[PDB]
Amino acid sequence: ATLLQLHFAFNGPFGDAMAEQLKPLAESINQEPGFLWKVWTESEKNHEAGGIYLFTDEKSALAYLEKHTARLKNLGVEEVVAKVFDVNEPLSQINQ
Amino acid sequence: ATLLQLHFAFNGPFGDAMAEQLKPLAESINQEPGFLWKVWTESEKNHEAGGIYLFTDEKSALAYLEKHTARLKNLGVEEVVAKVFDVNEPLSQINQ
Repeated sequence: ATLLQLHFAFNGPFGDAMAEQLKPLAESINQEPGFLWKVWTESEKNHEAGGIYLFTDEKSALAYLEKHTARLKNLGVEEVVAKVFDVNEPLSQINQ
Repeated sequence: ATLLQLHFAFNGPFGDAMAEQLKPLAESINQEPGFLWKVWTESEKNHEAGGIYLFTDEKSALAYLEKHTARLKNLGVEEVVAKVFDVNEPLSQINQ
């Protein structure tokens, strides 16, 4: 599997306000091909947000990354910090 | 719930070789205070490795980060790129 980790400068909303505002966005991610799950990350303290995504394959993950990076611009995000990694299943299974 | 995202330059082992080698390490992590789960990440083509961790609280996450970043020096890992984030539960539940 492929893990996508992303974060970026963000000035809010955070917490329950973020959940309410970005609910539609979250639901749309579920319709993405190859998508398995996502953990939403946020740090009001450091003014940043992002997410950890698990995709079935790298191609699916890269396609989403490019698209989401474009979309993020509509929220005022000019730079996205992201890394694409392979997941080590054996080790991950032990720690889950 | 606090999420820890870490990665760093790495020269190996990778894949099953990594799974066999670090298996003992994965078992000890399960014993760490406040530990919930970890996803092992790796990229042989980019010569990098790391992990995504979930801890019950920030102090537990920060305690482990301090301990782990120090231990990694033994594997030759001089520097580590780390980020500590809060998790948005509502949105994360939608995407799982």
